[PDB]
Amino acid sequence: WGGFSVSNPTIQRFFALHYLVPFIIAAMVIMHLMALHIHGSSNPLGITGNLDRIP
Amino acid sequence: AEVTQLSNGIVVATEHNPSAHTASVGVVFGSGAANENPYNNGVSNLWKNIFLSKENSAVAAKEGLALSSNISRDFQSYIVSSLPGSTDKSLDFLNQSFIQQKANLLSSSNFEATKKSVLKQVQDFEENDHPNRVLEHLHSTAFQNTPLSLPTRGTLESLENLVVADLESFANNHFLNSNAVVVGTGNIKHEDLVNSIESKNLSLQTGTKPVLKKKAAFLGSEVRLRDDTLPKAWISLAVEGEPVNSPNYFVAKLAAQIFGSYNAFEPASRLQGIKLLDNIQEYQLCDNFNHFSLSYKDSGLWGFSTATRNVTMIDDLIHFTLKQWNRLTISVTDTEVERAKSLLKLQLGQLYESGNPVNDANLLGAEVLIKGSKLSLGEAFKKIDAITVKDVKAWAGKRLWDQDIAIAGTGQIEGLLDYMRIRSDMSMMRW
Repeated sequence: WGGFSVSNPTIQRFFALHYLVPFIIAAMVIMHLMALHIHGSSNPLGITGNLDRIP
Repeated sequence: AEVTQLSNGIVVATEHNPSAHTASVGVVFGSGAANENPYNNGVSNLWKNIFLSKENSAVAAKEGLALSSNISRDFQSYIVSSLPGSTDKSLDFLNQSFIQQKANLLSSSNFEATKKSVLKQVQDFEENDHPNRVLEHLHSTAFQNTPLSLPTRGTLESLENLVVADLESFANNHFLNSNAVVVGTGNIKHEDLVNSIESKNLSLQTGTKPVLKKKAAFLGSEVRLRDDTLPKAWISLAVEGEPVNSPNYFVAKLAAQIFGSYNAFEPASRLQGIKLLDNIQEYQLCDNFNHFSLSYKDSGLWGFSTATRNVTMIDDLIHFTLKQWNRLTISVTDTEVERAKSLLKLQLGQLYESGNPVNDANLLGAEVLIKGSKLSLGEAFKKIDAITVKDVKAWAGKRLWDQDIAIAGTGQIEGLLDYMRIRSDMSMMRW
């Protein structure tokens, strides 16, 4: 809280954090895409897709 | 030089070469694999092997004669070679064995044995001759559902069902006086050849060849015959080209001479003045390539063929070669045109002056069967020397810039990209 209840210290620090977390999200999306690029995506048939691929 | 007469329904064309040591006579018909249908494909291939059967060749050998035969898409020929003093001996053999008395050749125990051997030649071709079977599938997919798509050797299913009555049907419709040219090349004289046909009363049937319904039509498509057990990748790629009698016949041949051929293992082929070699030698994209310009009666093909072992960089090989074709439309130097002029004249001069009378007979009969006469080599050199840079740009703009293509390939072709990715490379957004 920064005090005894929800007050001026709380609102001012919540805006500083609302600015920061989106840039952390952008960093975890890259880690998300890096782990996908290992084996590639899946398909609705649930079987291997190595026999037919398109760019 | 060459002389052509029409004494009757048959036409006599000659090419006297007094400084030769052999002579050849024969007959060339204006029909080929383009005058068949899917169900009798390969009949004209069976007729060639009957002419070259053991019994037929034994009679000719005892007289000092050699037999030759060739089957193309628009023509087929039957030639007899002999020494210069035995021309009338070859005309008699051709008459008594091919023009008339064709039933003894078509006898049983001779048709069966010949058919069994041709089935073996076709099976071996379809399993071992990868560069040539890819070029045959290029015709099959570029002219699908059309006369110009049938292979010149037939298929295993047409031949396996061919029967005793199928070969006699074909010769009735196509071996006629109006469809034939009698050709004499080497150490022979025009007057001596015409005076021999007029004495022996040589004559074929007096019908007329059937008229097809469809015509040749190019269609952008692709066929892929993947085979991971093969060690290489063979690919053919072409656009629609020029037929014979086209005004742009020598421009399309000069355009193919600009990129030429290449052999990675020949030291002198790596020093050629082709800018494409600068992009493909750093990482060894291919083993060999060659550019062609095929011309038929109705249409033609213009492209190239490759064989490579760099299976992971096939896209670079296709991408770089098509970007060089883009320069014909927009920016091609004067030096490139002048260099290709000198190499095309040398290439044509070798083809028409090989010194083999059998080769000249095939070229002479095929030309007369279409154009009615034959263009002189000196006249062709004048037309080649008159081509300009503006002619190349105009031709490539209408035939190459942003046009559909036909693709065929076999082997390890997993790295060959989709049609639209390759198709989009035929122009460029920068110009």
